[PDB]
Amino acid sequence: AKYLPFEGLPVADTGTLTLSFPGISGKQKSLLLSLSDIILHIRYTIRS
Amino acid sequence: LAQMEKSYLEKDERALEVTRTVSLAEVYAGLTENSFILKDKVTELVNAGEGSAGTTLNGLNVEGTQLQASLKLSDLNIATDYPDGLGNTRRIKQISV
Amino acid sequence: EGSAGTTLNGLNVEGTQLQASLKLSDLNIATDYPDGLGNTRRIKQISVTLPALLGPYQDVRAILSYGGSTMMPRGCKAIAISHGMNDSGQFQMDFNDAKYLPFEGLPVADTGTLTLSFPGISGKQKSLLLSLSDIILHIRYTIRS
Amino acid sequence: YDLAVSLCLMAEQTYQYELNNAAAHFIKPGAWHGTYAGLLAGETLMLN
Repeated sequence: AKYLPFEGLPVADTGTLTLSFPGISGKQKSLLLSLSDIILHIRYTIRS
Repeated sequence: LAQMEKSYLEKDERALEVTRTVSLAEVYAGLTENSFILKDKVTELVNAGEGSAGTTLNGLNVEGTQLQASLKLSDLNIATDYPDGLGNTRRIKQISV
Repeated sequence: EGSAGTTLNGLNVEGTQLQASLKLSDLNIATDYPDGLGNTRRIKQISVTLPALLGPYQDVRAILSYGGSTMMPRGCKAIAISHGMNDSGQFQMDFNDAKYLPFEGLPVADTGTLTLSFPGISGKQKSLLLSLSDIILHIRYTIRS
Repeated sequence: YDLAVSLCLMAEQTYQYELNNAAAHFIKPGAWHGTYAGLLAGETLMLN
């Protein structure tokens, strides 16, 4: 009933999608060191 | 209200719900301008907490204690993944990481 | 460049779009059961299974389209195959939906053209089309008296 | 009256699609009698 996040964004827009990790040197240092790659599940909707 | 409701009921069609899984390492490798390998740039920027990666709007940057990875959505060619005979209002439904 | 088989029951490459056609009248669906159980045999819902070797976090780009002249209320005319494994286009596909499901109410014994078109035959979906085993549809239909 | 007869025609089209019968005409033409300024139009549409 409410809007989902990132709903209705035009998929062909000139936006900036930023994934920010707080604490690069803190407790998330080994987790960032063990990161393989970044993968997004962008689901979009085409409508006529 | 009844005018707007009848217009919504007359102009509402079903969908075309397309999930597109995007790997950022592929985009960072096929950047064609200061392209890089993501798994090496992350350990470079973690063990040296100063640098960035690639150009602006399409790469990593360390800001204080906040490693942030950027991406420009126009450079992913999502609206041209299908023919345009199926609709132009191609809006993002939902994103998960 | 080439095609496969006759028209309406085979493949064709159109530019960069490999499309596979199918005529629904040639599948003899309405005569799979005795006719004492109802004649209004309409398609409820269709999902596509492509048991191919998909890459890691790799998408399929395909459109299950309909060709014909029925009513077919709205944008329920076609779905987009992105999951590739027993899916409609819908995230969390739900029967008893208030809205109409896609391909709902199509007469199962009609002379329509069911076309599955793959965008980018030579592009990034070249190896995926090379690794395709076969095409399998989950056509669910409803007989009513 | 225009909006509600459009909604009733929407529901009639829905019924004719669901029950596979294109001849089920349930909304009678009329029901806006202009000489009585179209009164009881809601009564006729509720009946239909």
